[PDB]
Amino acid sequence: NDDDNTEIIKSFKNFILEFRLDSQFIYRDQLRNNILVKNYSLTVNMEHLIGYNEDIYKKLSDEPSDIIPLFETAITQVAKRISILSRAQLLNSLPTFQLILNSNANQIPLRDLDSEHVSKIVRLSGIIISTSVLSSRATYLSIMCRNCRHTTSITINNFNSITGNTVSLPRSCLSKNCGPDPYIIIHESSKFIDQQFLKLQEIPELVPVGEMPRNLTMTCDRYLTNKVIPGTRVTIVGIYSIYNSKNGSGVAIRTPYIKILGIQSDVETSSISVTMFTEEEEEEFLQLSRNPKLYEILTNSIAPSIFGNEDIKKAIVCLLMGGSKKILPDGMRLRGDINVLLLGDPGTAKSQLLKFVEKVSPIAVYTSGKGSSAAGLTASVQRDPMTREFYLEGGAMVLADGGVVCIDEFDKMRDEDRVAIHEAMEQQTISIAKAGITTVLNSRT
Amino acid sequence: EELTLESLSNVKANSYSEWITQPNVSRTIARELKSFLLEYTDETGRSVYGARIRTLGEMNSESLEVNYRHLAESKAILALFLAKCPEEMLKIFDLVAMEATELHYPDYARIHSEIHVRISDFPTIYSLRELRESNLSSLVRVTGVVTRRTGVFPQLKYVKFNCLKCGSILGPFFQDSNEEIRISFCTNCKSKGPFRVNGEKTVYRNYQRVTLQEAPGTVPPGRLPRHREVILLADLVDVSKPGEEVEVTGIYKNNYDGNLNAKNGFPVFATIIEANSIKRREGNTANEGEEGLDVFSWTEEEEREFRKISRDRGIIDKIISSMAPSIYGHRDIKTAVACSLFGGVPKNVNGKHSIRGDINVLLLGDPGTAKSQILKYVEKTAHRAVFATGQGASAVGLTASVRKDPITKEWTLEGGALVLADKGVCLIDEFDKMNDQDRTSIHEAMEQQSISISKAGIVTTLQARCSIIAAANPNGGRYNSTLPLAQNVSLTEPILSRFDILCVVRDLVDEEADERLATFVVDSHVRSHPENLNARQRRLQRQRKKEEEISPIPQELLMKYIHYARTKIYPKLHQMDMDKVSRVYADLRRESISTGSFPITVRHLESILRIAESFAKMRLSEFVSSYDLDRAIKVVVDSFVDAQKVSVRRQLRRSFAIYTLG
Amino acid sequence: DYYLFLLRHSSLYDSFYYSNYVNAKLSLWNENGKKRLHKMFARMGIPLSTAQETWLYMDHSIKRELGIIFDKNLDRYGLQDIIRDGFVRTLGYRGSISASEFVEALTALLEVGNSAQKLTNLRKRWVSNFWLSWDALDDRKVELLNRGIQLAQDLQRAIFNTGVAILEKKLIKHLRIYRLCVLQDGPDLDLYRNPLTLLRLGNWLIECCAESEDKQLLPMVLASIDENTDTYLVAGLTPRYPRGLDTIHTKKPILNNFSMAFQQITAETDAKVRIDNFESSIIEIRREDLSPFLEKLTLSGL
DNA sequence: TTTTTTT
DNA sequence: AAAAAAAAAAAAAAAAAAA
Ligand SMILES: Nc1ncnc2c1ncn2[C@@H]1O[C@H](COP(=O)(O)OP(=O)(O)OP(=O)(O)O)[C@@H](O)[C@H]1O
Ligand SMILES: Nc1ncnc2c1ncn2[C@@H]1O[C@H](COP(=O)(O)OP(=O)(O)OP(=O)(O)O)[C@@H](O)[C@H]1O
Ligand SMILES: [Mg+2]
Ligand SMILES: [Zn+2]
Ligand SMILES: [Zn+2]
Repeated sequence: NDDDNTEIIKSFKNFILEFRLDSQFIYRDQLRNNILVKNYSLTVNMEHLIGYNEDIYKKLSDEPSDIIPLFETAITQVAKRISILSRAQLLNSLPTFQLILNSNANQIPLRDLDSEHVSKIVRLSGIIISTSVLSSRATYLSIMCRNCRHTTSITINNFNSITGNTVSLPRSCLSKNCGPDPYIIIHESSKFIDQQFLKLQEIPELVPVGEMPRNLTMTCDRYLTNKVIPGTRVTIVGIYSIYNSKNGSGVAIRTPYIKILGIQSDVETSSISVTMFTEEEEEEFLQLSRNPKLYEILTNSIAPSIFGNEDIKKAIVCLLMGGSKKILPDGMRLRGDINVLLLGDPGTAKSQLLKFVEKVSPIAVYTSGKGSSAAGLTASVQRDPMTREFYLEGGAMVLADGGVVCIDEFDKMRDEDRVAIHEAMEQQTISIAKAGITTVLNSRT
Repeated sequence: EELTLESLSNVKANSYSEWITQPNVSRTIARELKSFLLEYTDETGRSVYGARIRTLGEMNSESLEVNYRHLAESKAILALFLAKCPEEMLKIFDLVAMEATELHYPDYARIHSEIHVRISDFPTIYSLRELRESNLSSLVRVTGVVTRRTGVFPQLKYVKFNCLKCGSILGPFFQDSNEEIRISFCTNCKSKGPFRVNGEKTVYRNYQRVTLQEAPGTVPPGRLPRHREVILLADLVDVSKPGEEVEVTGIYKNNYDGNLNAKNGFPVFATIIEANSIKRREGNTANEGEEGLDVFSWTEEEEREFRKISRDRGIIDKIISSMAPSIYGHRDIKTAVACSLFGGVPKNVNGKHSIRGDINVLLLGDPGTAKSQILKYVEKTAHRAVFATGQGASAVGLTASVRKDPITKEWTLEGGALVLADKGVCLIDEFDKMNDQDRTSIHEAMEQQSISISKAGIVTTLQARCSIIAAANPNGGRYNSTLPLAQNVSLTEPILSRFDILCVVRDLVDEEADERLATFVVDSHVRSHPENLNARQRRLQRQRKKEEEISPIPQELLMKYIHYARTKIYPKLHQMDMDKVSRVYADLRRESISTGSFPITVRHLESILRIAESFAKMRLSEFVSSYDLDRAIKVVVDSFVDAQKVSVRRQLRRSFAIYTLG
Repeated sequence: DYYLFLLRHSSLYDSFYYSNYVNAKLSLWNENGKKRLHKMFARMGIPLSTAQETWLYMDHSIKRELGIIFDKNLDRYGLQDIIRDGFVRTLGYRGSISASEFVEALTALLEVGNSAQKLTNLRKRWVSNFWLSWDALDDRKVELLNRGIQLAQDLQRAIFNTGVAILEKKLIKHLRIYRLCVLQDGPDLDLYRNPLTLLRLGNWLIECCAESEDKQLLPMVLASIDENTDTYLVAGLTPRYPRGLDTIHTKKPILNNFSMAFQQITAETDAKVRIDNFESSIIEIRREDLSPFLEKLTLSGL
């Protein structure tokens, strides 16, 4: 039983230490640079894995949850080997390294997932709608008994094959005549990692005929957390597995979920408040900015299929760039955005510009003035189904803070709904006083 | 072993269920079923099931459909056995179905190991009120309305256990989808103890359970509906949608419950319906044209005949003359309706420009012009039809609405009327009297083809591909010819401009026209009088003789033709006259509001293109020809011409005679 | 190896769909071809979802068994002439490539990359593309080969899209001696200013024409248009025997007399042509001058 | 008669 | 073994009212 694990770990270490292109050992250099900047992670491209050897890829394809921990501990073994001196025999604050995969397989839409994909590696894409708060998970537990009063350590891996997967407490004591499970958890001297939950909704243009979009649940942990924000198109690579529902209806039900292994995003979290572009891209941006007539290049590039309109396109570009935010010693704020209203005759293609503007801006939402309400835009007050406690959930205008909002049919909206936006656009801060909740919430758009 | 069919007539055991499972009986049943479906000859002299197997292999789907009356007409004793004991029959029939399928496609097992046979239409029909004790463990046929759909979850199909007190591995076990496998003595050791599921070696199914009410048109007035629960096994998942009327063939089964016995004080039992076949029955209530689960599906020979009859000269004439063969006159409407229910081709330019590919139609005129009959025929015709009327529809009803789930206790979206109309038609009657707040909400649905909701913390955008056909009445109940269209209706430019083909029908006094119309109507009434081999086929040929005297082609063939044309053929537009269409549009931009009242915008040019594409679709051609462009331009210019005052009608008619020269 | 368009870089379904030989054998430009293709796939037993995956990730067991699957299935449809023996080059852990794929990538890279003045600009960008293809040869560059492969995919798709339209519209006119077809109007005409692209299109067309019940081997004449110059680019194509034919009826390859006919007509009449291609069977002609010229070619001895 | 607002 | 529910917030349809 151990021999297979040793062979697999040895094979993965050999792959890590032996793979080279031209005159570079790519993964070893990656490990060195990662350790230098305290990013204990490694990224494996699946094509290299297949090309090096196919049997290891087959084993990773068959049983992902059983195999991945062996690789993610071989990585930390190699890191300890090539970063710390043995000094003929300390801190050793190196946890188990996180493994992140990337691949280029055929995408599978959400609705095509069925029973035949259980415990398999799949690739899919969707839209992010809701994010849970962070939570803690134990990996190294100090366990103490009461009667015999001895100490023990339990090592926890975060991968689940069966629904239980957990050794709660060993039966009986270790050697007199103790109880069934006389063990307690020593909270001090333990190691904890971070975990987060996400929700995915189907992409709008792949919804089948006459349907409603379907939701799915994902779990991310360690560095993958706090990487995305709701409303951003993403591509996820992970494992499609199930977990039992004792607290829940039907017979032998098992709700499915997704374990995130790799995330690719279109915005690369860049705006989410510093610049991190490489020198090549920054140089290219400077080179384009040095062009003497880039204004016309951008003006032409705004909705190329729309003909004739010029001042509107110039205004749209000016709005996209935005103004300059200001502050003063006495606290007075000054707005840093521009708001454009199109009030025209029918057939002039007003909304055809709205959806394209929604497409261009990094943070944009498109909604109809008829299908909207004052409470459904700024802030909505819910109450939990279980604990009943009231909490504040944001609507649309706050969901597109730091971007732009696309409203069409501005007249059709009710008069009561058209007065809540006054302060929201004149001072960029919305105030809520409901059920004893007083909160000054900001919205810059 | 006397493997004779006649020997099945007399039972030897006490009941059917214990006699079917007899080893002598089962193999004879299997071989007789095989000889049935390998040799059953239809009226054309060819085994229809062979074509069914070929089509299933092409589509590699998971359902083979067997007509019930086919099984009844030959080997009826097996039909009785299936009608009384479904569980013991369907397994043997699935086995023989696998054998027959791999007779054609060897090594097909790598695609799928099993099949789920479906029965087309049982003879007897029950409603939810007429359910008794006798009709248990046998097939039932129930009509209803879907209220609440649960979702999709995996199941366990072959359950195995590991008994650790003895280290015994239990053999694979089944499951009945409403029970739990309970093992008492734990195999040969005959000892009770703990065991684990060790589900590393297991195979999964998936099911979905749903609530089925009574059809509101079926319940007696002023009464309350009866709910039932329907469980959908593999390959039937998500076939049913909320809010639709459906008919399900299934098995009636009973099970024990605790709280049910608690709240009543009597040994009461719960009952669920295991679905076996589902047929949609929304809108299209005409359920006598043909049998089968799907009447909009075609066989291969039907496709061959589509191709054969799609090429003759004047096919468009026959098609337009073959719509509503019981309404006299109104050729322009009979053309506009066809062009509306074929539709165009949606256009996506580089993924950053979107062009709608469906045509709206508006009717208008005096009462007594049979608009409602045309709307009813349209509803009967299209694959997806939604009917509304006057004040009977609200703005939030047509569009999706926000609802709080009474069980899960939060907000959720409820499908509007237009969502059901996606890939279909939405028909509105009495368009003018509908309140404007109930009317302004469908602008995006007409034009952008998108529905957006930002309500109660939910910000989502739906998808809707719908073609709106509307009818109304002008001011005062009659159309005054000597006034422009602006003073005849209360609608404005934004709503009027979205309509491609706008037809105005006038009621006028005439002598010979009235005589001809009266003759046609009287002959129609005398035609439809209820009082004028197998009896059913003689009835069918009588119906065919009755129908052929006014419609050039049979209607079921027309419906399947509509479906085929909407699905496969996509016309392409290369060799069209640039200057002709450009000059025509410039001419229509001239005059129009600059001299009259009717508004014309760029959307009418796209309407001309879409009408041309539809006319190309009519012939099952991939490329638009010049004749279709001529027909489209003729239709559009005529529709614009006949909506003007009588003072300038003749002048405009002689002015526009050069583009539609023909 | 098999007569398949980029087998080791595209899905097997797209490979069969775009392969010219299978196209010619089974008429995939209409619906019955696709139906027969789906029947073939089902009888092989590969799922339609499986066969639409990249060759790298597609299942290992059926990758191994592909040879036996083809051997046992292709006989019914008669496509057994698709199997041949070729060369494969492997460089360490980089991957695998074959001669057919590499030459198709090179050809596509030559096709696409990056009055008198415009003609000179075209003739200079041709040389620039040639030098780019030359630089692509060395083993130190592979980003100039992945681009070539994807461009080959795109070009084959465009050629198929235009050929289906041609065969649908039935523009192929059957004269007494030689077939003729002219691309007066359509999509993506700007691509066909390249003689090699035009030859690729003509090769597919002549394969399709040969793979029919017609028993006449006639030369084919194909023409295009570039509105910027208002000239027709005309190339003459010889007939080809079916690939699965014995060598006894291969005493002499079919010759090409189009160069001689063109030079004779240009010598005897003052047409506004420009015969400067190293391939003497390709000439440029004027729009107003085409039709009488064609008449002359009809009336001249071939 | 129509749109608005309240239940 | 069981905390389970009164108090709020938000979304409609019907009716009646005012212009
Ligand atoms: N300048 C233009 N160039 C090209 N197409 C145009 C132009 N103006 C309008 N169109 C066409 O108008 C059609 C419909 O436009 P659209 O409905 O978006 O206009 P709108 O002004 O937003 O209308 P509404 O005021 O009714 O919401 C599109 O298909 C588009 O091609
Ligand atoms: N050729 C015909 N033209 C008009 N009506 C016809 C014709 N043939 C039969 N009819 C009958 O005339 C009647 C017209 O329909 P109906 O009275 O229901 O209203 P409508 O004209 O559709 O519209 P509205 O409800 O607006 O008055 C139907 O009963 C139909 O059977
Ligand atoms: Mg609009
Ligand atoms: Zn102890
Ligand atoms: Zn035992």
